[PDB]
Amino acid sequence: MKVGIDAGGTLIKIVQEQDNQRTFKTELTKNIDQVVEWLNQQQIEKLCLTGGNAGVIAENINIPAQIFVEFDAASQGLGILLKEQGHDLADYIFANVGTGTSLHYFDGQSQRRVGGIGTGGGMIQGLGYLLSQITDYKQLTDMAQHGDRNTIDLKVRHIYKDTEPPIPGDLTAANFGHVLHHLDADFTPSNKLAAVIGVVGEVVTTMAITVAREFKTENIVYIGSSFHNNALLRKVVEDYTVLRGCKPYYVENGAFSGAIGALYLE
Amino acid sequence: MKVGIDAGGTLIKIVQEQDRTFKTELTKNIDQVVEWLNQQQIEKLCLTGGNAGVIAENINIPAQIFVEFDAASQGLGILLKEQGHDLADYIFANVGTGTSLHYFDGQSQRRVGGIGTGGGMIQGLGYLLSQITDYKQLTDMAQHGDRNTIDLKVRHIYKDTEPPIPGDLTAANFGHVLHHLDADFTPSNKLAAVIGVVGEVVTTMAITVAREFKTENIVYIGSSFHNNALLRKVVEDYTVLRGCKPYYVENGAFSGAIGALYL
Ligand SMILES: Nc1ncnc2c1ncn2[C@@H]1O[C@H](COP(=O)(O)OP(=O)(O)O)[C@@H](O)[C@H]1O
Ligand SMILES: Nc1ncnc2c1ncn2[C@@H]1O[C@H](COP(=O)(O)OP(=O)(O)O)[C@@H](O)[C@H]1O
Ligand SMILES: COCCCCCNC(=O)CCNC(=O)[C@H](O)C(C)(C)C
Ligand SMILES: COCCCCCNC(=O)CCNC(=O)[C@H](O)C(C)(C)C
Repeated sequence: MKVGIDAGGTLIKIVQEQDNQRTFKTELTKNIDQVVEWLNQQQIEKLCLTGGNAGVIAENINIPAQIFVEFDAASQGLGILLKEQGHDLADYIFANVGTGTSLHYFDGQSQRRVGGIGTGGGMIQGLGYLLSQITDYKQLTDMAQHGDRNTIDLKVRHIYKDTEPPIPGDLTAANFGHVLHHLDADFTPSNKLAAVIGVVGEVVTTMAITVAREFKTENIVYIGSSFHNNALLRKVVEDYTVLRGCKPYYVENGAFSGAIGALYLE
Repeated sequence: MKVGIDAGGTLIKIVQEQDRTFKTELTKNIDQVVEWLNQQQIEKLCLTGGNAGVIAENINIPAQIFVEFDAASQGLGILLKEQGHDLADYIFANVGTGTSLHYFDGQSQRRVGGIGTGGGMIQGLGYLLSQITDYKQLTDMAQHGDRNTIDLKVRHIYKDTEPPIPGDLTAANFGHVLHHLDADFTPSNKLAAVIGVVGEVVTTMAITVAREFKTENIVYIGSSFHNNALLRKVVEDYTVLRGCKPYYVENGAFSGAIGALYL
């Protein structure tokens, strides 16, 4: 058994490999203690680590472990999964949408971090909590799928009324920009949660299409756990990427890219 | 008397020249602006922005209408020169109800992006997190707010481990909320975090296109800065951290109204 772990701020991603049979496992970072305990019981041929909490794991385990930088690990695991799933992309931006978001340009051989932003999954949970008092992730994200953004968000055509706008009128002009025109409306947790995701989705995508243009690629690969159980977040990201003339790609087990990469390095 | 008006989604910016007067009125009160205009003797009336059409239809005199991007660019160059800046090139980030970003190459401008994180989000999300609707009050309240229990930093995730980017960077806006559920989230802290996120998104976008178009100059404008020192500081600090020069402009929010006049 060989093992790769991407110990992030919110989720611990574990890949076990055994005779080319692969296991994909998630555990909360909150429960890192139980991950360490599990590890100490196992017969492990090779253990590779990455992410911010790799150190916490490495210190509390009884066996050696190689530790890799998460940007390189994610890039390598993602290329392994892109190949396996029939994509041969000469180059691409990838947007690792986790607790926060890191953006990368892969030129065909290697990656470079070209930006990042703190709009990501951690904001969906945290701001989500402030607007709804829901702490359970599944519940939070389910509820948001049932949401309407029209009373909350302001569109380019809302500002330009009956004039020809100088950019497409369906574009979001101001996230939460309509709230003050609907104070005679009672803002439901679904609507509000849909608008949190709405803004997170549009910020990530905008950043991604911008660096796609800068590094002269049309391919944008979206990964990270922020997409699990959140179809609304995919749709927002997908629709807008397309609107901007770029190809969006999701990846089966994209959130484990870092755990896989750690396995297939050095 | 000549008049330029930038009728935005939230604020109507009026410049009167009689030779300069700078006046603001709420877009909600556009009716009173139209009434004021119909009483006046105006040699030339130039209009720009989204609500220009609403004004133009309800007035009882002619009016040239310009596209806001070209107007803002022209007015801003006038103000830059007047205030002693000779910038060969620059990004400008018009931070209004929403945010539009531009690259000025020394002779003309081009829109290189935009985002819906801006002043409208400060007000709107601000309202949702505090039930304050008054802008002055909302922004005053945010000013000494503390973000540390709300935002998550690179070093919080890389707890005792060398991070691969600077550890003081915000990693996740609102990303700490779930680690402080025992804590009272006060309206100031929460409002400081709204502005925090809006400031960091605008700046990130602006420094990114600054790099792309190989300029180190970033000029920030729009009314979103008025009575919000915290929003300037967040934007300013991070721009500097990224190796770019931030610039604010006296009456930068009127750039569009001025530009309409001189086109
Ligand atoms: N089971 C879950 N519990 C909490 N968050 C989840 C879960 N599944 C998906 N998420 C979302 O994914 C995010 C974590 O993404 P991930 O890419 O694993 O980031 P990190 O590597 O920083 O832990 C969370 O902030 C949340 O939005
Ligand atoms: N007196 C005010 N009333 C309402 N909003 C204000 C005021 N002063 C500043 N603001 C802020 O300015 C933003 C509008 O910026 P502005 O550049 O005037 O854009 P627009 O052209 O879309 O009206 C508002 O969204 C709000 O954040
Ligand atoms: C003081 O903060 C200035 C604003 C910084 C905002 C930009 N922040 C970032 O680029 C970090 C975003 N987050 C990430 O990249 C990821 O969550 C990691 C795990 C930190 C890599
Ligand atoms: C359907 O949603 C599209 C995703 C949001 C895309 C980006 N939004 C924008 O570029 C609009 C930002 N707003 C602005 O530039 C200004 O407020 C104007 C006045 C509308 C020009």
